[PDB]
Amino acid sequence: NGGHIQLIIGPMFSGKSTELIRRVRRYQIAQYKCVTIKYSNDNAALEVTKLCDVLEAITDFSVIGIDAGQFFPDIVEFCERMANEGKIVIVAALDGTFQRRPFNNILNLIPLSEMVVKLTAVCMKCFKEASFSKRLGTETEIIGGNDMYQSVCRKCYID
Amino acid sequence: GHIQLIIGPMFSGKSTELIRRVRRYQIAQYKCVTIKYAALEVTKLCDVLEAITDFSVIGIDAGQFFPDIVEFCERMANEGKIVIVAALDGTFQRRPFNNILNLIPLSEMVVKLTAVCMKCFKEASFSKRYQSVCRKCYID
Amino acid sequence: NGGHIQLIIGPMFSGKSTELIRRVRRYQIAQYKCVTIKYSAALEVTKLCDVLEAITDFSVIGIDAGQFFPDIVEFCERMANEGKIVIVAALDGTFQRRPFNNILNLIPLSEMVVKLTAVCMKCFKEASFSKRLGNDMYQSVCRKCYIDS
Amino acid sequence: NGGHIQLIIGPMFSGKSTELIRRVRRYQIAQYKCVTIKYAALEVTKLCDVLEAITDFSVIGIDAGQFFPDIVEFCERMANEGKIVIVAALDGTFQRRPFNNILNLIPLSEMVVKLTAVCMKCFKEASFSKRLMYQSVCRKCY
Ligand SMILES: Cc1cn([C@H]2C[C@H](O)[C@@H](COP(=O)(O)OP(=O)(O)OP(=O)(O)O)O2)c(=O)[nH]c1=O
Ligand SMILES: [Zn+2]
Ligand SMILES: [Zn+2]
Ligand SMILES: [Zn+2]
Ligand SMILES: [Zn+2]
Repeated sequence: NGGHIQLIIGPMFSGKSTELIRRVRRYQIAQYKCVTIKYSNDNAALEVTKLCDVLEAITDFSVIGIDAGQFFPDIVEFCERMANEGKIVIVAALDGTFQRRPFNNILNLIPLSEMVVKLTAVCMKCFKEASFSKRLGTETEIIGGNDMYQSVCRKCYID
Repeated sequence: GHIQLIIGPMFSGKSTELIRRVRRYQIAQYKCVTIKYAALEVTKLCDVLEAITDFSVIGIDAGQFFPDIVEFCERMANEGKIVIVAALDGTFQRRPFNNILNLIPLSEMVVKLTAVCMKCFKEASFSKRYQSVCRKCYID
Repeated sequence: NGGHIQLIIGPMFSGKSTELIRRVRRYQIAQYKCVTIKYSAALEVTKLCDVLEAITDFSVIGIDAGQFFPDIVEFCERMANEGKIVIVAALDGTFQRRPFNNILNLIPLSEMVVKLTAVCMKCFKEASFSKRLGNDMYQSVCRKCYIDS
Repeated sequence: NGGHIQLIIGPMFSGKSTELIRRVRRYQIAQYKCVTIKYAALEVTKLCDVLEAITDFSVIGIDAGQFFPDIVEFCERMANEGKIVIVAALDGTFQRRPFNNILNLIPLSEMVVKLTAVCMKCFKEASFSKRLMYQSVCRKCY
């Protein structure tokens, strides 16, 4: 009785969500019962805030794709339960916040995942490989596109 | 410039990976353009030399259909342009193609993606006339 | 600053150390100043903050079994901020599949992260976890074989 | 008829051989009967002669496979006998010209990966090989 967990991290603008739908479409086109979840009020996928709300619903599905997984506090127990019930869990999440500090409870999922990959963005200042996200406003994050965030490399993140 | 090459059987996601790699540059204020058999529909790649002269990022989908794929991609990468190609590596008989192999010794990055077998639900790496299958299901 | 951090994780018997010396030999064969560190040819230390002064003249730093070094985090960042390339091969999870928090705190700071797989020693499929019973007391297993034992 | 083929290409000094023995060590440490071939390990020039010998092995690793003329027939025949075949070969010559049958093996391979070296001129990403000894270079330096 075994599933697995695929983990996709990376900075903003690196394409995590698109890679998520590629892996999901791989199974869905092979007649898998696929469902996708994303975090509501972000800016065919379900929009929820707590994963404990959909624990009962997706019992009949074999493929679970989750976008913006760092926002779900119960992401780890959820993925472990589904992976132990024979379901394939694919997660696209941020590894670090704007302060390059760990995001919520998303790292505790790596000792439980079968595959972990980090994608790269393009730096919007020195047009090199970006691996960090940097907010442009004055708050201390807040969700947004590129108007307030930019994907940068190591040298451009510190001034 | 350089050449990124993405191969794999049908239903493996080559086109989606193509647009991901292209969108990475496009979001960084690159002048990006895409070609299929911003968007272009052509039959011969030697015909589009004039159009994309002002572009730095070139994406090509279903590159095996272009007979001059090998000369075109190099004759674009040697002018500082980034070329990202999503193409099939093998025909229905898992036989070599006319002139898509000759592009790999010139590419800087080459990756082969996998599909899901539509018969035995395992890893798929071949195409059969359509269904994507593995080795056991291809020669059952 | 000018450097970066490459992170190689995976269970035991997945080949992390071999991949480490491959990535280093790529730079070393290009006349880079490389140095390698291991836990107590490569230096053998217990605290990484002792060799901060020593390896100042090196551009490539490879570390094996990074989970054992408590100061792994503040080390790699400092080295990466001095223009140095830092390559780490460490375990992601213990035998209880619990995090090596010192290692996990390095991922939001790393430029590259990859997880390698081993081969299951019970049902011979892909393995991503380590279990206790040297090799005669550890085994690389998959999810199904980790719980059913 | 239930095996597969893993393919490793790249220029010189990219680490293809080290990756080869890493992938083989993965299986060998899991009590697989592994054997390695170069131009327990055998050293031969034609692969079609050792078909009978390695019948009891499930994992076959080949290095510098471009030098074996019968690499394709061998890898297909061996993969169709439940054996895992891992090949590490050069993708391009010193003239950036295609290889004899290494490419004709890609439509038959289950996994294909290309590794990169470090440029020995501008210390950037290298993907090509050049002659003087030998050096791994990028596009601009070639
Ligand atoms: C950097 C950062 C972002 N956010 C927010 C902003 C983002 O919209 C959201 C998650 O962003 P993502 O959806 O991961 O970024 P993206 O979808 O635009 O990039 P891609 O699809 O290519 O992977 O989280 C925070 O809440 N805190 C932070 O520190
Ligand atoms: Zn930058
Ligand atoms: Zn099949
Ligand atoms: Zn097992
Ligand atoms: Zn160079």
